[PDB]
Amino acid sequence: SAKNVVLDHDGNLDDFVAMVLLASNTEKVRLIGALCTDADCFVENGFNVTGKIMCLMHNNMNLPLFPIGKSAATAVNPFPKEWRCLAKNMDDMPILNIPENVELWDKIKAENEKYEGQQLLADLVMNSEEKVTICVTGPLSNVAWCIDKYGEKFTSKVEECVIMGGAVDVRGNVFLPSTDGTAEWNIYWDPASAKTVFGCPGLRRIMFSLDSTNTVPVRSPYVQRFGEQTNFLLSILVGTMWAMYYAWDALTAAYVVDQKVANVDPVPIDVVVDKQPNEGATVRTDAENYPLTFVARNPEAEFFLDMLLRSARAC
Amino acid sequence: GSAKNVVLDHDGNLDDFVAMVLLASNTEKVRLIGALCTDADCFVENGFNVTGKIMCLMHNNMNLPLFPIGKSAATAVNPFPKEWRCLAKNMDDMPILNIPENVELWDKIKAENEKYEGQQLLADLVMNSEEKVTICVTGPLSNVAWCIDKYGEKFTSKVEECVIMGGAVDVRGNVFLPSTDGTAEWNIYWDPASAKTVFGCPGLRRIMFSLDSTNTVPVRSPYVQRFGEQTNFLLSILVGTMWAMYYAWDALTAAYVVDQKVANVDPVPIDVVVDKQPNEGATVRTDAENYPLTFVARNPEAEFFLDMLLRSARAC
Ligand SMILES: [Ca+2]
Ligand SMILES: [Ca+2]
Repeated sequence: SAKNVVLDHDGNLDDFVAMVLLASNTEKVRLIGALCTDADCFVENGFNVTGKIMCLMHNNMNLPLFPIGKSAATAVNPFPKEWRCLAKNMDDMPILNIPENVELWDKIKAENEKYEGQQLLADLVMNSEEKVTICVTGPLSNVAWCIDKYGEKFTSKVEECVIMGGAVDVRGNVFLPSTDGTAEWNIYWDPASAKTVFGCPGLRRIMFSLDSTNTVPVRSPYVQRFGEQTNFLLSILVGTMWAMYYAWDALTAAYVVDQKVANVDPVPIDVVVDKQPNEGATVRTDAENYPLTFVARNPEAEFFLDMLLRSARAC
Repeated sequence: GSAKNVVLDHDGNLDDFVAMVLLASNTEKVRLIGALCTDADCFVENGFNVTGKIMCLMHNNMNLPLFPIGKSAATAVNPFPKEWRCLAKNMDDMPILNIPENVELWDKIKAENEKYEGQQLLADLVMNSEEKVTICVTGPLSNVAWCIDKYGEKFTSKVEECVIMGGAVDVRGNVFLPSTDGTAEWNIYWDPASAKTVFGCPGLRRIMFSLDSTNTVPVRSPYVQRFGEQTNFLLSILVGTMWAMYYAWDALTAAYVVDQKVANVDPVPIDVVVDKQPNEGATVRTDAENYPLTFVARNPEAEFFLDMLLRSARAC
């Protein structure tokens, strides 16, 4: 029996590949909602692309429709302008603008525009009958808001949080004049929210930090293999997105589909929030009784790559 | 009517490929006899590959004869922004251009094409054609200049006309760098000396699509989204994907080659600034006695062009 999942993303190409993985694997995942954050994307574009992908899938593989909410979360440290656009251009991609699918999105657009992402995440998790897995592929601002505002009443309903973020025993990817390169972008965007999430007791966390995502880079030959599947809408979609980096978010969602993707190691993780060169770094803390986070280790690359090619044949 | 011979001289960016689709899809009007790719607004290797992948996709899905494709040895005077040149690399990996049967065909004819020298190929195609040849230039003018320098009148006498995307005459240019004044356009700026040779060549008919005309036909989301109405056509998936990720510069230029109804033209004597000054690469009017005229496009038929492109993208 599939398990409930909510995708908490920030609308970049990798977030959409993660969405396709979650959505296409209906035997393992029941996608009950998604929210988009104005981090590594312009939220209005991320919102529309999420909607267009969902409708395309609903009309071609019977994927049940779900609510989509734009989060009000604001950045502590903004992503570079040169990223963010991507979702914008994807909104104009032909495969996401087939009339039957756009017509459906335009019909349900208005009601989805009434949702605010943070509240939607809280509600989906707290009103679900069974527990909910949250796949976070953007900053941790929304899960943090839910923890801060609902506490145990929210966390008790979470199966686990599978998070793309951080860098534990490897360097990060935030290279600015004022940083030391040890922090990763999703955490650096909002360190305090990340700290709240990683230090929260009673919350199970699976963390795909750069330690693991670095081992599965996006290479041209593999991407070109989607050309073997152009009769499938999702292969045209995924291939196009990766043809435009590592499989950061996709690996995270792959684990939600099947934990065989990677084994984990328990690590107590704190986040640096002071304005230091390593602001945003996820570090091992020595604090007594500090909650553990299960950090992904040695991901199964071949298994993941095959999973994505297969998932892209759902329709 | 009979189709006319055309050679596409391009530099591998997104609009160069839309231009390619327009030319290749209109077989009743255009006989595309060859193409060359320059290392300007693309890394030539990638531009060459994408040109081949598109040609093979079309040949395996419609009546369109294969043609030679060559890599130009032209070198930049002023290179394009690194960020813009990588698009051919991205296109090289797009799924619609990597269907096995099409990649297989490209792999089979690759050896013959990778041995051509682009500049000599342009000269040979033009000069050895029975009828005159129209050159559609959507990248810098380095290759036409090379041909004029090497063969002079033996080359120009065989050119029906050169339809060029480039320049800015009475409007601002688009080269905005700390060292420039903004009056130059990129294709000319990439190699000003070659452009000067071309625009000052006596005995060469030139049609110029400068920013003065291209600025009037911007690429807009609603229109680009219309390619979503035609996803059963490979070229619509292709064109829509490229315009989705600005004006139809190169595409307008190629559309005119398909049908001159796209625009009327004004005779203007065009010279080019070659000196290393803030306006390097600017295309300027010259009052020099006996200077040759260039026919500068005006008031392009936007709707006609937009419809032509949508229809052409249904060729396959
Ligand atoms: Ca992301
Ligand atoms: Ca060009």
